[PDB]
Amino acid sequence: YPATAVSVAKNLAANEPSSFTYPDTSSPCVAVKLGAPVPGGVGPDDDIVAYSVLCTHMGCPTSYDSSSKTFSCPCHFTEFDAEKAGQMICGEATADLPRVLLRYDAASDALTAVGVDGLIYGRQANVI
Amino acid sequence: RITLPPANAQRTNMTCHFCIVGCGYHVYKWPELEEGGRAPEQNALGLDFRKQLPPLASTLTPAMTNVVTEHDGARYDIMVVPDKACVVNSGLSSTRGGKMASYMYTPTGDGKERLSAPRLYAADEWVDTTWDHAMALYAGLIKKTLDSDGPQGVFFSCFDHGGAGGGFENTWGTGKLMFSAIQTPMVRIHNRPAYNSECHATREMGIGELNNAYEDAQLADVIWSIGNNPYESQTNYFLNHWLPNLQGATTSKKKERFPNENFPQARIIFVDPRETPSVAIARHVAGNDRVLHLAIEPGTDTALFNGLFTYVVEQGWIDKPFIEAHTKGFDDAVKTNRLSLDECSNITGVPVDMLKRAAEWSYKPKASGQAPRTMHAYEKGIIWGNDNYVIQSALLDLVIATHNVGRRGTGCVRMGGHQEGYTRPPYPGDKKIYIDQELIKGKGRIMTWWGCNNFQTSNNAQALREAILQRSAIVKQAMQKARGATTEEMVDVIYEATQNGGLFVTSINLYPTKLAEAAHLMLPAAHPGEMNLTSMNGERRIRLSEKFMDPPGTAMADCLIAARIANALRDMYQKDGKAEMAAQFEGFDWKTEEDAFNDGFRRAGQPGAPAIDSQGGSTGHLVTYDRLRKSGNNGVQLPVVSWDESKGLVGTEMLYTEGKFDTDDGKAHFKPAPWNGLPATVQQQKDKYRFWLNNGRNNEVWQTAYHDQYNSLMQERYPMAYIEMNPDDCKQLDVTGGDIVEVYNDFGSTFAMVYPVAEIKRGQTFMLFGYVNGIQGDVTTDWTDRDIIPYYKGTWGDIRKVGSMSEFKRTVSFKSRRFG
Ligand SMILES: Nc1nc2c(c(=O)[nH]1)N[C@H]1C(S)=C(S)[C@@H](COP(=O)(O)OP(=O)(O)OC[C@H]3O[C@@H](n4cnc5c(=O)[nH]c(N)nc54)[C@H](O)[C@@H]3O)O[C@H]1N2
Ligand SMILES: Nc1nc2c(c(=O)[nH]1)N[C@H]1C(S)=C(S)[C@@H](COP(=O)(O)OP(=O)(O)OC[C@H]3O[C@@H](n4cnc5c(=O)[nH]c(N)nc54)[C@H](O)[C@@H]3O)O[C@H]1N2
Ligand code: F3S
Ligand code: FES
Ligand SMILES: [Mo+4]
Ligand SMILES: [O]
Repeated sequence: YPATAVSVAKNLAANEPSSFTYPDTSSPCVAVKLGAPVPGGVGPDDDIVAYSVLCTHMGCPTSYDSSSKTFSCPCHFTEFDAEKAGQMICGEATADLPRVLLRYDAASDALTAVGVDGLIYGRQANVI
Repeated sequence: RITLPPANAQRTNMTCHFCIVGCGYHVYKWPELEEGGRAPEQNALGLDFRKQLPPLASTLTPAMTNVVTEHDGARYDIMVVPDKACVVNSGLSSTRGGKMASYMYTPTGDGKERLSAPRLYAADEWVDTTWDHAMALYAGLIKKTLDSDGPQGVFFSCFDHGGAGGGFENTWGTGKLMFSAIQTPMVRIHNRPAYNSECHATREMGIGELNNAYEDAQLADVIWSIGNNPYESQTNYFLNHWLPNLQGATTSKKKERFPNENFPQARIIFVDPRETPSVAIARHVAGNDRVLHLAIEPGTDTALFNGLFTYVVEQGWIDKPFIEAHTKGFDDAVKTNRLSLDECSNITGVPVDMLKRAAEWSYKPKASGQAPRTMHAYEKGIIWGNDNYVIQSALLDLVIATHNVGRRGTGCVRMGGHQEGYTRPPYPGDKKIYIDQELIKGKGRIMTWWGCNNFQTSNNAQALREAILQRSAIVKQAMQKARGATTEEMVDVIYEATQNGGLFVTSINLYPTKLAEAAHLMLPAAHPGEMNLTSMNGERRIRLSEKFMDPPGTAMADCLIAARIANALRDMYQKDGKAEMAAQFEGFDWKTEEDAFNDGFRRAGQPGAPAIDSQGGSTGHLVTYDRLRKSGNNGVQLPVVSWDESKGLVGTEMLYTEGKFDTDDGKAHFKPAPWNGLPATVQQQKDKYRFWLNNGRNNEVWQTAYHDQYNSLMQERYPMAYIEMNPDDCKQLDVTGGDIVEVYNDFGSTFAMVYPVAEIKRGQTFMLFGYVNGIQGDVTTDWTDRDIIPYYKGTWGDIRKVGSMSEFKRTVSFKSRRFG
C-alpha cells in the first residue's frame, strides 16, 4: 500500500468529512474528525477515522449523516456506523465498510493513509 | 483479495437456502490455486477486473467465497453469487443469502462444527459413533416401542417447509417414514405444536395462500402489508418488486396490460402495532403522503378488517356482480361482522380519518371506472396473532367482497417464511394433538427433532425445555449405569428408563444446537449444494438447487436418512422373523435424493400411486431434474400446465382468474369473524404485567442463528438477543444501550440487551425471537387457536434491570435501524 498524505489534523473541521482517494484515484474515501474519541480513532483527540465511501454490497457511493455519524447507502438502504469501525447497523452487505488506516504524526500533524482494513468494492484486491 | 474463477470454471444453479423469496444464485467451483484472468473473457464472471468496476456491476465480497475440501482430499475454490438473469431477484443478494459461501461446510470456516458423523452422549459428553451403531440403537428403540406401545410411543417434531432443511424430496422422505411406515400421529411441525396449517380459514374459504405472482406486486395500485416486516423478512421481493412499483418504474407494464384505466401513484398500507424498518423505508421512497401505517392495538386485526369490510359495503365499494356469481355467504357476513368506523377506531386505536383514507385508496372506484388493484400481503403478525382462524376469516371477507384475488395486480397472500416444498402422505390421525404438552405430561418413549430446534422456538418454551431436560436426564443416568453393555442390552436399559419417566432424544441436524443439551443421539444432515434439492418460492416458482460438493463426513440428505432408518427397521424385523412388520418398511430403496423426488412429488395423483398431498399437484410428473436444470433459476410457476421440447415447462402465473375457487361449489366462501378481544390466558398476563412483549425478525439474523452463532461479525453485532424499548421507558428503568434486562411473567423468564428505539411506543417492546443467547419464547403463553395455532405475538410481562455488560457497549452499535 502507498503512503498517501490525506491532510493535517488541524484542517479537519469537526464532523466535516474530507474527500480523498486511496489507494488510487479510482477509490474514493473520506476522513472525518468525529468530535469524541472512539477506538481506532487517531489524532490529538483519537477521533479521526476514515473509510472508503463505496458500499461493499453493490458499489453505490454512501453519504455521511453528520447527526448520526453513520454512512448511508441509498441503493438498498444499508447503514454503517462510523463510530464502530464501519459495523453494519442494518442492511444487505456482508462486511463492515472498508476502513482506511491513518497514521498521525504529532510532529508534523499530518495524517497519512497507509492501509485498508477490509476489501474496497469492485476490485480483486485493494491495490490494483 | 479475491480469487477469480477461470472462464471454464464449473457453474451450477443454487436457490438461496433461506427465505421464501428464493433468490437465484450461481455457484462457481474450480481447483484451489488456479486463478482466472482479469480480462473479461478470462474469468467465468465475464467482468473486467483490469480496472475498477462501476457501481451495481456485481455483488462480490470475500464472504461470498470459500475453499472447500472434497472427500477425495482435493481443495476447491467456490464462489456463490446472485444471478442477474433470475427474475425473482434480478441479481440482488440479501445479507443472509450473501453469506451462503461462508456457511458452506469447510473444516476451518464458520461451518467447522457441522455434524460429520452420528454423535452419541456417553461419559457425560459427545463422541462420534457410526451409522450402523446409531441405527442399531435408533431402530432398536423404535422397534421395541412399536412392538410394545404401538406408533403412539414415537414422537417427532419435523420441518414441513422448503429450502435448506426442507424440500419436496425431504418432506416426502420424512412423511413417508413418519406417516406411512411408522404410522405415528404424534407429530408436530417445526413452527407449530400440532399437525395443522397456518392457513386453515383462507383455504376452507377457497383461497390457497400463494395465489399470485411477484409481478402482481409490480402491477398493484395499492399494497397492504399486514403483520409483516417485508424489507427484513422477504427483502428482495420488497426490493425487486414492491419498491420499483412505488418508484414509478412499473407504470409502462400497467399501461401495456390494462387499457382505459388510470394508474395513480402506487401506495402502501401497513397493519402493524410497531413502526418498523419497512415502514421507514417505504416512507423514504414514496413519501409520507403515500404510506399509511395503521399502528393498531396488539391483537385487534379482526376488529380492523370487520370495520373496513362494513365500511366498503356501506359505501358500495364492492364488486357486486362478482359477489353474486362467485361467492356464498355475503349477506350473513355483513350481519355478523358489522362494526362502525367509530367502534373500529375505539377498539384499534386507529384514527377514523386514517381508516377512511385506507379504504378510499384501496377500494373506491378509480376515475376510469375500475376498482383499484389491491394486493393484500400478510404474514406472522396475524398468523401467530389473536386467533389465527378468525383474523383470516375477517381479512378474506374484505378481499373477496372487493374482488382482490384473481385480478392481476391483486391477491391476498402469505408473504411466507421459509420456501415451500411439501409432498407427503396424509397425516395418520383424526385429532389435532398439542405435542409439547403430551411430552411435558410424560407421554412418549422416543422423541426426534428433525430439522428444527423447539428449545428456542416453541411457545411457552421454558416449560418444554425443563421437562425434556428432566426426562432426558433419567435416560442418561441409566445409560451411564450400563456402560459396557451391548447395543441390544442398552436398548432395553433405555426403554426401561422411559417406562420410569425417561425420554430418549434424537436430533437430526446440521449442528449440535441447544438440543445437544438434552439429546442422546444426533444424526448429520446435508444442505443444498451438498445434495440436489427442489422447492418453490412465494409465487410457486419451483427450482432445482444442484449438488456441487460433498457433505461433511458421512452426513447425508434427510430423505436418505429417512430411508436409512426405514431399511434398518425392515432388516431388524426380518432378523426377528416378523415378515409383516418388515414389509411395512419397504419402499425406501433410494440411492440419491432424486429417487425421493421420483417416488413422491412425481407420483402424485398418478395411477397406482398411494394417497399423496403435493404442492406440485397431479401434473408434478411433468417436472424432472433435467427439465428444471434447463429452466435455470427462473424455473417454472406451479402448477405446471404442460411441457414440450420447444417451450419447456409452462406454468401458471396467478390462481383464481376465472372466479373458480378451491371449494365444493367453486365459489369463495365468506365466514363470520367474531371480535372477542384478547384470549383470557393472554388478557390475564396483560392485566398483571406492564409491557407488551412483541417479538420477531431482525434483517441480519436467520432464524435460530444456527450458522450465525459461528460468524464473528454476527457474534460482535448481536452477542445477545436484543429488545427494542421506548427511550422514556428506558430512562424510567435506568437502562441504556447494552444493559441487560430480565423479562418475565407467569410463563417464564428471559433476558436481552437493551436497544433504545424512539419509534417503540411506551409500554411496548420488540425482542429478537428464537435466539441462542436469550430465548424470547420463554415468556410466550400456551394459548393457541381452535386448530392449535399459537398466539406467539400475544404476551405481556414485566422488565427489570439486571446489570451492565461493558463488552456489549464496546462492540455493539445501538444506532437506529430505521433508515431515515
Ligand atoms: N416467540 C416466537 N416464537 C416463534 C416465532 C415467533 O414469531 N415468535 N416464529 C415461529 C416460526 S414462524 C418459525 S419458522 C419457527 C422456527 O423454528 P425452528 O424450525 O425450530 O427454527 P429453525 O432455526 O428454522 O430450525 C432449523 C434447524 O434445522 C437445522 N438444519 C438446517 N438445515 C438443515 C438440513 O438440511 N437438515 C437438517 N436435518 N437440519 C437442518 C438448523 O441447524 C436448525 O437447528 O419458530 C416459531 N417460534
Ligand atoms: N432476516 C430474516 N428473514 C426471515 C426470517 C429470519 O429469521 N430472518 N425467517 C423467515 C420466516 S420462517 C418467517 S415465519 C418470516 C416472518 O415474517 P414477518 O411475519 O414479516 O416477520 P415477524 O417479525 O415475525 O413479524 C411481522 C410483524 O408482525 C407485527 N405484529 C406483532 N403483533 C401483531 C399483531 O397482533 N397484529 C399485527 N397486524 N401485526 C403484529 C410485528 O410488529 C412485526 O413487525 O420471515 C422469514 N424471513
Ligand atoms: S432468498 Fe435469500 S434470505 Fe433472497 S431475500 Fe431471502 S437472498
Ligand atoms: S449497493 Fe449499498 S445497500 Fe446495496
Ligand atoms: Mo416461519
Ligand atoms: O414460518
